[PDB]
Amino acid sequence: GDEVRQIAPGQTGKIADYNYKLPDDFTGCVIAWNSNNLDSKVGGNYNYL
Amino acid sequence: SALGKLQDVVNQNAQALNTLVKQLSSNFGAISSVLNDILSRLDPPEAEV
Amino acid sequence: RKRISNCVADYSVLYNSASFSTFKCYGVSPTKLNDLCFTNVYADSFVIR
Repeated sequence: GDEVRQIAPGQTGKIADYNYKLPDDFTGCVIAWNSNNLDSKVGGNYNYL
Repeated sequence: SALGKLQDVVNQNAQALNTLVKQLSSNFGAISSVLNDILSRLDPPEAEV
Repeated sequence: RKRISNCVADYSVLYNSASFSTFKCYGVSPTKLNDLCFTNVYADSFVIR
């Protein structure tokens, strides 16, 4: 939930650096929702890397 | 002061050139009047303004 | 307040540290911070709401 700001274009971070980056002149829409009830696991859900 | 007519033309041209040069030191609202200084401080999306 | 001076500053570790919920630079960019020279640096520490 913190990395949504990196998901915003023209930013800097670990994701914006070597996981997912966007153009400075990006056009389109960004859409997000909480996926706790569908992804969270008591173990820790380490499937997402 | 016999050749004031020619001296006026020379002075006007020199002074217009000097004012044009001096206009390079104005901020015009930017953080600095130096292009290199602006580029060496801000990242590609913020330096553009 | 503390006048930090006569030292080499590595802001890369500070930027990479993920403990910070807020990290905003208002006159420079954190990536470009390591390439700049400063006359003196101030550090103000406090706990707010």
